[PDB]
Amino acid sequence: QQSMIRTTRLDYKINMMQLQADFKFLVVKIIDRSAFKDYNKLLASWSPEAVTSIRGRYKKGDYLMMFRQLPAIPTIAGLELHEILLEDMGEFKIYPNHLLQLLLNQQSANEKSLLEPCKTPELLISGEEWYREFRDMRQQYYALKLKVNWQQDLEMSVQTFTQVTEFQWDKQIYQFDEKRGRFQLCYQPSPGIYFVQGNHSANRNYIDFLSLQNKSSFYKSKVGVVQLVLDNLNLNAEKYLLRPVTFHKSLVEHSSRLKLSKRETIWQQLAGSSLNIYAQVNDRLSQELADQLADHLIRSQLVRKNSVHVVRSQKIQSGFNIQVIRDVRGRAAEDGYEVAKNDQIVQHLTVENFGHYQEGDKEITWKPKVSGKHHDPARDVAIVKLIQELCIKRDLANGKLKTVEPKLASLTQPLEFYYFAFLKKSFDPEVMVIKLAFTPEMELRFSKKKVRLNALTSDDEYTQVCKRVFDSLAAPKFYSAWDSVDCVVRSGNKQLLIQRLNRTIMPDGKQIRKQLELNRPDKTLWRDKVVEELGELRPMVSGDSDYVAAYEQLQALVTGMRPSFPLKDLDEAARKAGLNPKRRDMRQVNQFLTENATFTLKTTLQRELPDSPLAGMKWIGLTRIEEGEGHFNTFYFVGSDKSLKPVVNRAVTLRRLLPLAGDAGIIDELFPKLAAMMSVEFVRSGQYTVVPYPVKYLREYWYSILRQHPEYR
DNA sequence: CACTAATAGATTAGAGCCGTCACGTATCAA
DNA sequence: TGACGGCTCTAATCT
DNA sequence: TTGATACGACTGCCGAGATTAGATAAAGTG
Ligand SMILES: [Mg+2]
Repeated sequence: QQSMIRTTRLDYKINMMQLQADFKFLVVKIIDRSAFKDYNKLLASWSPEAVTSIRGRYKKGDYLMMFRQLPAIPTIAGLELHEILLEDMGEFKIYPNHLLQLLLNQQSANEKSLLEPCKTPELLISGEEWYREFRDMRQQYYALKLKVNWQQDLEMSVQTFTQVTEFQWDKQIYQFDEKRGRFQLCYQPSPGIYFVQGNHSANRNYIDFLSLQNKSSFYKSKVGVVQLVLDNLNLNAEKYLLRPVTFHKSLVEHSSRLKLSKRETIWQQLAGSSLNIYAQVNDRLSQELADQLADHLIRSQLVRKNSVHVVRSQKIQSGFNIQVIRDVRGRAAEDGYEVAKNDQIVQHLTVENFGHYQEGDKEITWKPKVSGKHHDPARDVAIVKLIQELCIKRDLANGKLKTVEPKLASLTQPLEFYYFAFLKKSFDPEVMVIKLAFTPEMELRFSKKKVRLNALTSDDEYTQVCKRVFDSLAAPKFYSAWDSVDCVVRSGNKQLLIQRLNRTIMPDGKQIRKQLELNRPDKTLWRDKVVEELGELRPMVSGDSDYVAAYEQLQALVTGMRPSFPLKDLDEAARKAGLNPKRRDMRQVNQFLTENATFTLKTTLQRELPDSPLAGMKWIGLTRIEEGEGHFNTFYFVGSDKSLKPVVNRAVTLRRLLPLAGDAGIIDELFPKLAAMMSVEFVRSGQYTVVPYPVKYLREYWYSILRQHPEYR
């Protein structure tokens, strides 16, 4: 099969002539910063259809006004207002993307909506679900800001709004339009409750990416809200777009579905070794946690099966060493953090974060997650991660590569990985270029060199690689640019650049909406209509004995209930009759109903299917986005190996594969190796790692240097 | 008994967060 | 100092 | 006779109106 994935990039073509015929456009220059008040007064006076913000590095405008009927253009000092034509829209650097922004700004969150005029430059969507109150009854919504950037990528960033009682003439004031379910700018004092951007409370606000619990829950997520808005826009503004707004479709090239290992198989490296559990002296709170953890580890079957000796001493011994300390990083206190010596491997854990101690408790309350067939305390994710970090620190200190299996190490040896860190607190722009090389004996060969961006004419390998990365980066002046780049994998003269981006993977939201509509619980059904439909669909079943038997049982079950019923009644009747969706026969019936019937008891979303709408969120693959004409930009994604849970909190970002040196075949020949390195368990607990695993070694090695060189911290 | 007065945005850049490290159950291979 | 990694507020940059 | 691999993880209801007698109970001045 061929998997299809769609990113945040949009495909659309605005029907320019119809838009020009139905509207008049105005461009507002703002020269004087004090003239913002006059501009706000003008906006309060007028009533435009939509407003977007033209702003570029070569400024020829500051706002675009979409007017159904152009008003009398006035003359105000500090503003230049002049009606333009869409054929001359290139004169003010108005690309065919602020027009889609206007049409987006006219939209609404509600299903089956129309083009309602609006004056807010940005589309901020918030309902009643994304709302909470404080002890001062400060209403604090948080919306979902939608915006199409200069490269036609949709951004869905979360915007949080707080409540203010009185109008602020110097700050921006926002008012919640409850009917349209979206925030709006307030230019004049208005009845209602005012809002301002910001979130100063302790807890953050996260909007779920997508949820498959049901259609109602799906509509209150990033993907669901985006789908609602896109479908609305594709419907009400049918004339204005020659082609509908759809996310750009792309083909996966190198799909990798390597299964991970059980997280608790890391104790094999610890076989026939010792763990010296000890804590910070004269601190009872850490001592009891250390004692409890040591006792759990001793009694654990996995520890006792692998022949691992766990002892609770009072000081650091040779070999592995887990330390328990009070976190004194923030305020002033004695530093219980002990730095490891020559042959000692230390891995500290605090009490506040690891032991889950909030300020006030008299004693520890840490309880390892022992869920499973037989309860075992050496299987918790935190303990496994501690052991994995101990194994990695052992590799770093010993200089040998021994925690990566023996077959993956052979495939990784002939490749060299560079690491970059923009050296802050340096007058001259300087970057530290680390380089990890592997000897044929699987030995680490870290070797760095400080490189100045001004003096890039040197001919060493570090200077060459830094110069090549320097050219590719958009804004090398800042440090976030150098933070975006992960590593530069090198194979001889070939060099490949891995860089993080902001474009994420979007699932096929339309198909998810269509299926969840079929599986909608409160969907009323007609007994006669459903019976007739199932009778007509009977010939198409043609499966095995149990499948057809379950289909006939469901067909005969429908007649039992009342002439009309919600789908929940049918679902409960099937469940009581023994049609558990987990069964093999009922699953095929559910799939058949999803593909062909107007209803389905269970939806085949979490199932692994040849063409799933959840493509790109589950496996590792490589994509080739056009990004214009002939550049053939290459990207890849990393998804969760396990089956997706009903909710997915975070999207999956797209890294970039830019060949600094060599031809285009560098990607096609090195990507399988990178994917093989990315299928590891120690770097990321229970998941794939987005970047190759030697990036973890480089990051740990650089942190070790930072521990001794405050000049680079 | 008393107020008047009369008020940068927009867009990135980064520190630091949470939150996810999957679990109990039917089910085909070996 | 479980740690990775997306990403959210917020100080910074930029007129 | 058990060690895999693919998928389940279920939230309720949804106002108006009309009739009584019932110790109490502080601390003020423009
Ligand atoms: Mg660490």
